[PDB]
Amino acid sequence: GLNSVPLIVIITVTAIKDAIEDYRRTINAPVHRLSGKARFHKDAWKNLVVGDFVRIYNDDELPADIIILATSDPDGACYVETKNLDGETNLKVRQALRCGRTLKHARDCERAQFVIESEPPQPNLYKYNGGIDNLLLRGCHLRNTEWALGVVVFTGHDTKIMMNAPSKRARIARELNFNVICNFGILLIMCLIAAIANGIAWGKTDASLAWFEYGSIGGTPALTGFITFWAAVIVFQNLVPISLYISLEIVRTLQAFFIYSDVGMYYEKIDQPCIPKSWNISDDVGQIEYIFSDKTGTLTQNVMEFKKATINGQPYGEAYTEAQAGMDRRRGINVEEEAKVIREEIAAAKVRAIRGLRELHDNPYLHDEDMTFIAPDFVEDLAGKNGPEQQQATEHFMLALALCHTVVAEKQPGDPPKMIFKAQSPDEAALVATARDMGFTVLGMSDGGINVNVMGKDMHFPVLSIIEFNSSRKRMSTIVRMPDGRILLFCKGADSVIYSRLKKGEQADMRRETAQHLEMFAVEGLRTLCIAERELSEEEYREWRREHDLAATALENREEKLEEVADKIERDLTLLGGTAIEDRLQDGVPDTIALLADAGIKLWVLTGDKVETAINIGFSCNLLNNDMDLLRLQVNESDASTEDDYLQLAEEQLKTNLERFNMTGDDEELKRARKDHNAPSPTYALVIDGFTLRWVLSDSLKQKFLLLCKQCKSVLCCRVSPAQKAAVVSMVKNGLDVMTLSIGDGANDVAMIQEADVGVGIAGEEGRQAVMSSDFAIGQFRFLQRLVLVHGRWSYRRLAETISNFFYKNMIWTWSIFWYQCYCNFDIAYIFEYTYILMFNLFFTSVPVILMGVLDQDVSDTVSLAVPQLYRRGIERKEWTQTKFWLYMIDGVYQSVMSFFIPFIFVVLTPTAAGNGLDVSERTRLGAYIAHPAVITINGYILINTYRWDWLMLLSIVLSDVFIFFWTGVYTATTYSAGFYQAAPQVYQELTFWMCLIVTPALCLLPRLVVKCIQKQRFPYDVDIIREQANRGDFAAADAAAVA
Amino acid sequence: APKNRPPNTAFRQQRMRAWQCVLTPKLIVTVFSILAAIYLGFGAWLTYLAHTVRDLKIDYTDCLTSAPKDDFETIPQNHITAHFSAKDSTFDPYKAQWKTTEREVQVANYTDNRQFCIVRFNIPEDLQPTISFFYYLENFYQNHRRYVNSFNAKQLLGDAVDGKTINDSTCDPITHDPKGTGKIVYPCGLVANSIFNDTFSSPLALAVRNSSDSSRPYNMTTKGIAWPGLKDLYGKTSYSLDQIVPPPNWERRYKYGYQENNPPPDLKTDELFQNWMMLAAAPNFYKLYQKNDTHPMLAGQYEIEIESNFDVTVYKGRKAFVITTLSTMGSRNIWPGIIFLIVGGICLVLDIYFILSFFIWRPRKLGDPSYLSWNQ
Ligand SMILES: *[C@@H]1O[C@H](CO)[C@@H](O[C@@H]2O[C@H](CO)[C@@H](O[C@@H]3O[C@H](CO)[C@@H](O)[C@H](O)[C@@H]3O)[C@H](O)[C@H]2NC(C)=O)[C@H](O)[C@H]1NC(C)=O
Ligand SMILES: Nc1ncnc2c1ncn2[C@@H]1O[C@H](COP(=O)(O)OP(=O)(O)CP(=O)(O)O)[C@@H](O)[C@H]1O
Ligand SMILES: *[C@@H]1O[C@H](CO)[C@@H](O[C@@H]2O[C@H](CO)[C@@H](O)[C@H](O)[C@H]2NC(C)=O)[C@H](O)[C@H]1NC(C)=O
Ligand SMILES: *[C@@H]1O[C@H](CO)[C@@H](O)[C@H](O)[C@H]1NC(C)=O
Ligand SMILES: [Mg+2]
Repeated sequence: GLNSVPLIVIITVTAIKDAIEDYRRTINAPVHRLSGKARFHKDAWKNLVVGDFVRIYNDDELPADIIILATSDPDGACYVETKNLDGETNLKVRQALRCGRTLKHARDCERAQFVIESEPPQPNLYKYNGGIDNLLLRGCHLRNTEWALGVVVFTGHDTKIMMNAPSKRARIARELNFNVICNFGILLIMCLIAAIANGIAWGKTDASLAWFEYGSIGGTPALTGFITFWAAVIVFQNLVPISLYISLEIVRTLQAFFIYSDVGMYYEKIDQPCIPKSWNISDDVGQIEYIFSDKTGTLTQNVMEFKKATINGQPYGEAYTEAQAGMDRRRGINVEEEAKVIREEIAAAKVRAIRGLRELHDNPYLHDEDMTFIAPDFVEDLAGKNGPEQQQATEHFMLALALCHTVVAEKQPGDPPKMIFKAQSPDEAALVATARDMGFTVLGMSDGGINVNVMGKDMHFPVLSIIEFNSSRKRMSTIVRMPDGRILLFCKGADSVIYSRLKKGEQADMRRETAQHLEMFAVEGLRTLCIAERELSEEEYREWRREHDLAATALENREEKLEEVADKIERDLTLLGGTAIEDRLQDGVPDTIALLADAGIKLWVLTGDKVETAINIGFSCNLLNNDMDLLRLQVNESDASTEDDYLQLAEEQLKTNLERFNMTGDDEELKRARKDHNAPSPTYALVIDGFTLRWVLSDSLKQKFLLLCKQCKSVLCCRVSPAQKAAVVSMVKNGLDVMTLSIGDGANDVAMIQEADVGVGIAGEEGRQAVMSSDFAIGQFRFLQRLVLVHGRWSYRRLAETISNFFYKNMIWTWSIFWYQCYCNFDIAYIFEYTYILMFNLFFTSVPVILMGVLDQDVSDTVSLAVPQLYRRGIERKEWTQTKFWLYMIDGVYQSVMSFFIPFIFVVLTPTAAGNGLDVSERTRLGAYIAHPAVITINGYILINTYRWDWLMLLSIVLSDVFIFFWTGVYTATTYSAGFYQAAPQVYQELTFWMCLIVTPALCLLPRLVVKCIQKQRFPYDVDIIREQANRGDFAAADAAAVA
Repeated sequence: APKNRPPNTAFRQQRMRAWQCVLTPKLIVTVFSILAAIYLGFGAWLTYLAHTVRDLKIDYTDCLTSAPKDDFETIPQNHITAHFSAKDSTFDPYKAQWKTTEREVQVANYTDNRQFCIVRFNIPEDLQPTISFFYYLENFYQNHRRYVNSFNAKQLLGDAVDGKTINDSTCDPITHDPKGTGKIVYPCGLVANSIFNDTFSSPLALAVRNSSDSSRPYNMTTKGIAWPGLKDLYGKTSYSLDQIVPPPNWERRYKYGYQENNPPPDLKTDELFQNWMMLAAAPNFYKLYQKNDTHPMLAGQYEIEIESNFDVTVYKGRKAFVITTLSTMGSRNIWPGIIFLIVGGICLVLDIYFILSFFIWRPRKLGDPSYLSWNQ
């Protein structure tokens, strides 16, 4: 039982931990089933086996991957909704298998046995055999079916619906093999010493062994040795780390629960705390060096306001952004006083435009502090002033902003009714959101088209058709009947797309100024749009629509037929004006980035936007400075199609940037750079385009590139595609041996999330595609400073200390068994009353270690954010080293020497040692004598190491140290022990027992307490200095601000 | 309220009441000033105790060879060891006359002849009313994987467990009569087989002609030398005396088997067997033989008859007998005191070093921002 009972409680506690983790993560769906229940009784998901009968009613959720054989409706058909699983909406139809379409009853399911030779996990979403005619999904809903004779084929995790969700493992959970293998090495060295020494000491044939002990286990010296070897492998069992992995699993799942339940990372709007979908990676967060971010949904709010617009060459800008704020104020002009009076004048113009808007007819959907196209020039022109036809231009423009869309309307009663305008994109939604901001409020698609209350007085617009935007379009068009009876086409989009589809050579007086207005917009830090209109006729729109439909009715190659036949009306357009869209920088990013870059880690912004907006909004988000002499990598065009131009240009650029210091492409300066992590110099930065990236990521330059991208403090990647985003992560994570974090939202960045070590998904405005593929589903960007800088460095330091102590304690126990073996001729005899040997690694010494690993913290919640630089110690990977492992094992060996030879010198060197005459120093009384001080010194030594002695830890130390006394008092007093029968009263009453109990722990702890104190006084770390500072009360003002 | 926030408590947010254990050269010194105090104190107490008791151990492993058969002579002091403080009285517990002899013995109606050793030692101080008498066995391993599990405690308890259930028990070698007759062994095992069986007499105060009483025997009883909780494990047998036999090397005590007039031992009252059956932990060990509780051992020369049955010199071992008086710590162990004093002394040296340095040599201003590795 000595090994079988541990090896079953291990799987029991592993199952229980999985269960309680599922509990504290999800915080029993119904399926009708029967192979012997004689009835399709209802059962729950925890009753699932393989190949068991099932019944499934209308719209049921399905339990797992199922096969069916029949149902009520003919053809065996079944419908499924799959919007939760597959992005396509259609009700997908399966057929119940053909042979077996007659089973229809409550007990008639049993006799017709059918063999199911199915195939292993076929993750590929459209593959299964043993096609998809039998594949019933799990999250899908089974419909239009009276019942379903469910005979599935799989269950549990063997369904893709759970399988398609890349198990990663921490960096030290992969470098632990060296430590475990060295443990087995020392175990086999001890066992070989035992074998080769017992075989000798057994071949003496004169000593007291020959006369009184009748032979051996197997008569031979060199076979006695072999049996001793294997029995020693059994007896030094405690040096099997079987209990290391079930301890680390517990400490990791409990740290992950501690970050799931954090309220400082609860974003109140989306209503979602930081749900860690990868609990076994919580310490990886403490070693990050590179962060690969995004530039929409991640760094910015992704809620876009309509900032500027220019129509008929008249611009209504009257607004300011933070990019230009930094740009101008960072020099001597417009620095501070103008930095405030500019927004003062802006607010004055806001009030004046509020006045001008309220001079108009009643539009109740207009609310103060919800208008972002502030322009008293706009409203003064639309009211009637300063233009007869420019007023008409503004009216037509403002109506077009209320027609060109497909946005759907949602009204809020109660307070003055403000309408939200929802559509697929936060880009175009701002256009109609500002359309309703100056009147012209829009209602639903009113059965002929949308309803616009022009200057508050209502009117209808018959929308004929819509050609919707796609990433392959960059524009979207709406053909609508103008209220005066005529029809009118609108097409809104970017600059390079509309400008070709213009009537060549008209309104150049207006076009050559709206284009330069667009230049000023885009350089000012926005993403502008433009609108075109065209007067259509009925017959012209008809001769377009006929071909649009005849190519649309075509089922095959439809994607390239409508681009042809829809282009037959889009060649002719004329501009109505140009616009501008801003997206506010998120609230708390300019501090999170300064904090991260202060911790020492490097920040990469794989932005999909333009380059100059990227540089300016990288200055504005504290990512760049004035001392950061940014160096740029750019290969230009006109290089025909020949790579030698491109490759040579990129090469000379990289070579010059690498001659700006030591040398280029040196695989002796790479073989060296692959082994250092020293806090990048704060003076350099890179700005690389999305074109130069493609050529510098060529296989002959990557090395060179890598070296450059290790020297700089920041790297911008302007206008990258979904490909280079993950390609650069892979290049810098596999080129260097480095850790890596990737933040993002939207399906655009799934590859960035997945190809990195840690993948964090902002629950962004775009979608839940970067949440379901992430590790931590962060509310918004500024929670990174909490996660990475608090839970990251904690969870790393904690596991470092836990595994150090878990090796130390196994050593101190098994080596004190070994030391005894020297006195029993290495013939393996238990000194410890075997039940101690089976309870040690379970009760006496497990809980204190798990607790010092799960609830110990070096500085604080807030002193760790006030001083981020502490994180550097986890970047250099300096908490779990190889010197620490060997120092702790030498500590275990020394404490084993003392903790066996003191309670031996006490009792086995006197006649009686019991003070009332009778005999202790039986073989098991000495076992108790050396097992109580050992369980005291192990726990008292993992207090020396813990930093914050909190309530649970001291309580568990006391419980663990009194449990051995309790269970010896309770186990002895029963004849079932029979040699350890009354050792409780016979050992506790002694005086030598208590003298050894008080002098063994001290003699085994002093050589560590002295080192600890002298070091924390003469060779201090940074953590101990920050601790001695948070003891005065320095960062107590930080905690004070935090509690206030 | 369909909220989803995690409950703000003192546990989930990691705020539990704590004590930040930050070392300071006013927490270091007030620890190496408490440990040094407690350990020097306890060490002084324990060394005073260990210097209290007084005892004498005489080695006689070679009495059957180096002792003349006729009369007495001196034991070479490489055998005697003595810890008294009479400081050269007229007894000098290093002059122990000793002799050997061979004498017949009436064991049970068959009168086997044994070989005796007479020892005449001196005890110069009046030892105190609790005086134990241990025997000491060097180089005798009772701790072997096969030797410690080899008994049937369900039989020592007193049972008629017969034949196969004992044949295949952990007592594999010694479980039947090493002869024809199919017989159980009653104390069967390998540890009950090897029981040390020299017999000592009660010391006999020899006549110096000054005290009128020639030889008053100092009756030491072998009753109450085991724990009174061990008698909960043993008991009078239950075999019918026709299906048991003494173990192999018990025969010289029971040469005609277990008869009605040489019956098996009653293990419950046998307290020299319950001292053997609780195994030692080292090769060199002591076990209790005789105890005295109600009288002091007056000074003078005593004499002991030790029948030497356990031949120990055949495996290069040694054996001896020791007369100890007790303290509350145990018997004389000079080592607990010195260990406590060494730990206390090094705590005192480290306390001096810390108070001195961290107060007189470079206090290293607390929490100062010059060792922070980023201010350099
Ligand atoms: C510890 O040792 C002392 C040794 O003195 C034991 O006391 C001695 O015990 C005997 C028991 O027989 C005493 O009794 C004697 O009895 C005979 C007749 O039976 C009688 O003639 C004697 O005069 C005497 O009464 C003897 O008194 C006693 N010694 C003295 C001087 O009184 C003591 O018993 C030992 N401890 C234990 C547990 O026995
Ligand atoms: N309805 C619409 N009309 C006109 N143009 C549109 C449009 N919807 C999208 N676009 C344009 O198409 C592009 C779509 O790419 P998108 O802007 O989503 O990339 P992105 O900026 O989110 C990458 P990153 O996350 O790194 O910032 C936008 O730049 C936008 O200008
Ligand atoms: C316990 O084992 C012994 C050893 O064989 C048993 O057998 C006796 O063996 C001797 C030879 O050494 C024979 O002469 C005896 O005749 C054997 N016993 C009998 C039945 O006569 C002994 O029998 C064993 N116990 C049992 C259950 O048989
Ligand atoms: C006391 O000892 C003497 C010899 O030393 C012995 O004859 C006598 O029987 C002993 N008394 C008891 C009660 O055992
Ligand atoms: Mg994005």
